[PDB]
Amino acid sequence: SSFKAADLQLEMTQKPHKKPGPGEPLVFGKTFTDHMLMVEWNDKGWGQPRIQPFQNLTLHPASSSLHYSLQLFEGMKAFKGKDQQVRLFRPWLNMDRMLRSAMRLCLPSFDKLELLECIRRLIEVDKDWVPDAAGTSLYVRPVLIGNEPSLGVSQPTRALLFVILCPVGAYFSVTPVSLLADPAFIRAWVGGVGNYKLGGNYGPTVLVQQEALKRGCEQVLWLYGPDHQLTEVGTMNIFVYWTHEDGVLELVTPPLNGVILPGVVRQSLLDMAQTWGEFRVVERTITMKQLLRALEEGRVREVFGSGTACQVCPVHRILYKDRNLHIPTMENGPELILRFQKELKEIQYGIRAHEWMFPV
Amino acid sequence: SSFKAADLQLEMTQKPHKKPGPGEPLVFGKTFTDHMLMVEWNDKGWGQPRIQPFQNLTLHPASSSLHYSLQLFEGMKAFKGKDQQVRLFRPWLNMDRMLRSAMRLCLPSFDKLELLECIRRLIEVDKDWVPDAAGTSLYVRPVLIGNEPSLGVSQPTRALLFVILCPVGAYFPGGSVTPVSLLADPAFIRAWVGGVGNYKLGGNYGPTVLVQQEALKRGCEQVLWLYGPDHQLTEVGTMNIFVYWTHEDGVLELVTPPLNGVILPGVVRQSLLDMAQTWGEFRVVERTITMKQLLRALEEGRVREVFGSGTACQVCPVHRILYKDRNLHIPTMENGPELILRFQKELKEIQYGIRAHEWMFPV
Ligand SMILES: *Cc1c(COP(=O)(O)O)cnc(C)c1O
Ligand SMILES: *Cc1c(COP(=O)(O)O)cnc(C)c1O
Ligand SMILES: O=C(CO)N[C@@H]1CCCc2ccccc21
Ligand SMILES: O=C(CO)N[C@@H]1CCCc2ccccc21
Ligand SMILES: [Cl-]
Ligand SMILES: [Cl-]
Repeated sequence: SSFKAADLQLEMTQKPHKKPGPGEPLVFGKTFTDHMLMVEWNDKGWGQPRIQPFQNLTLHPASSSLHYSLQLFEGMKAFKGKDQQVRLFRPWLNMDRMLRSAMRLCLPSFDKLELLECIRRLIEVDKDWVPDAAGTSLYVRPVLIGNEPSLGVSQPTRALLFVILCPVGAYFSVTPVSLLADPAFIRAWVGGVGNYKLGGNYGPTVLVQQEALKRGCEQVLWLYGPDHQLTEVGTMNIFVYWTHEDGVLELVTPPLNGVILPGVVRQSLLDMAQTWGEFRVVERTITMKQLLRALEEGRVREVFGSGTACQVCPVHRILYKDRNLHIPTMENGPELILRFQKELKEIQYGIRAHEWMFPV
Repeated sequence: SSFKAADLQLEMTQKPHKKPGPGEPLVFGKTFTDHMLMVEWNDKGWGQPRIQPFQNLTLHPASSSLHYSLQLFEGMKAFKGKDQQVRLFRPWLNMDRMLRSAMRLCLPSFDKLELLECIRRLIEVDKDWVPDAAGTSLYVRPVLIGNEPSLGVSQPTRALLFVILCPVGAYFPGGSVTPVSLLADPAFIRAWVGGVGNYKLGGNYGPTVLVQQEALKRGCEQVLWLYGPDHQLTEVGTMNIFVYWTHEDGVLELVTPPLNGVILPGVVRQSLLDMAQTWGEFRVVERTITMKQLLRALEEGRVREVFGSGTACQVCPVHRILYKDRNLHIPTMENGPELILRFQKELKEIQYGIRAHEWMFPV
């Protein structure tokens, strides 16, 4: 039995913080807003949600969130249009995804629309924090952690669902990135949990990302299997725009076979391209073997990653088997990329009205 | 750099918890002692270590420990012998394993002998919490977590090291004596080669909860984790698995899976190999074990004992494995269980100070 948005408790800050300075560098995830949502669950079901000042968490030292990684998160954006109106991009898919993560970790179920409403209310209260400068947004970070005060590994009897907000500018995306493609690093496995947005999938990538910087790359290209499938880039889904082995122009991204996180932007790019009907759009396994041949034969136009933070990130170099592979993404416009960026921007900032946007 | 035991600050508690009484059996991991260790790290390095009252943590909402699972833990035991002297079992090895975990997650390094001293100092303060009844001990849980107040996925600039203590009795109900049943379904993967299954990291355990529930639903108490096309037996629950049998070459052997990435290198595991190796009475090997081999060893009556090892259980017999829909009887209890009993007996004598040994670290 879910918490309800009707029952919200508002508690406004006693001393508001000073928003970032216009033009000053908004660093991603370092700056937070005045308020936060917090909801507690226990053996008396969910409690009343509350909007409250950005305050620390008080956890029992045995909290299962900290011992056995009973934690999952989401990530989505609110955009402030010209008319100072704020909109969430396809938040329903994030609520869908968060509930699936919750179940995977035996965490408590909740009503998707109730949480979206509390999020709406939370953003409303802090709507001024939502910046309006070009390419800026409010990053929204929901989290659900276990909070069992016992060392047993078991279905928790207690949990906390909370939400924080960051004004953001950018994360790197007009400029492309280099990838490290080393098969020894494995992000996720079939029958694993790489397809859920659980905190435990990210911690182990930190050292890997360091090795990429050490080898002069900016991101990890997570390979999988003996045929070296391209699964994902850092925390982004991967797309390739190429002329395929059968001479047909297509946009491919790996299918959702377990080792791919089902990105909201990924789906949106699939959706958007289908609607155009101008080229083939497919979900198919992509191997290094295939990418090398394609590059040698000049059939590759663009490689890019997708995700909420970067939206669409061009790729121009992959360090594979100790040798750099050039990727002509930037030579080729990048047309598909710039076109995707434009329409997403038009939609997100309200230029074109669209069912994907949810107004705050 | 590191924190130093010489710099320990002590804040004794002003509100002692009521210790557990008689007719109140110990539930594993639910009862905590009066004090905790706590050490913070940041840009200025490791702060000063302190033993303080058992209290809640105060965490920034963006704490990387909660969003990207920058968390690891340990688990070891303190045993009070008949003379009332308290000893830790091979703690050095837990410190070795904790530092390896920390490096894998880019968390701050520390001096093992310094943490161990702090842990000793901690247990000394809460010495009266250590039970002395047969099969009771004090379970010690160190933890290291990232504590960056930033949603970026990166090497943290702040961490928190803490240690809490639990007086414990048995882990399973009538545990180590009464055997357990296992669900062995190859749909479930605990870890993969090139993953982090060989580190004691929080992230490895949360996904298993649902699987544990599936074993209950199917009438089993534990999960036998299989890996690979040839269904290798990796671990059981949170224990390393061992098989004592007459292998296909007709030689009597104790086998356990090798440390090739999907196996958590348990201290009890390592100890059982050391003990058996030392004895020199049968062949002791680290080798992959597959279901095909087990099925064949069973139908040819070559298996004597199957069991799990780990700090909580110690040595745990298995009597049944449900392989998809085939219910396999494991004759562990009909074979004594002779090796299990021997291991338990020698571990008991070492742990409770019946027989002085270099494996025990006096508190
Ligand atoms: C969050 C995430 C993505 C992209 O998700 P969006 O919903 O598009 O922002 C891709 N891959 C991984 C591994 C992720 O964690
Ligand atoms: C802790 C643990 C073990 C056993 O470790 P010991 O050091 O023997 O207590 C075995 N397997 C897993 C998965 C573990 O987490
Ligand atoms: O939204 C995206 C994709 O561009 N990345 C975000 C950026 C913050 C760090 C992080 C960590 C885990 C999962 C997503 C993310
Ligand atoms: O000591 C052992 C093995 O017998 N298991 C412990 C028991 C507490 C629960 C847990 C959770 C994760 C890793 C180890 C453990
Ligand atoms: Cl999926
Ligand atoms: Cl190892």
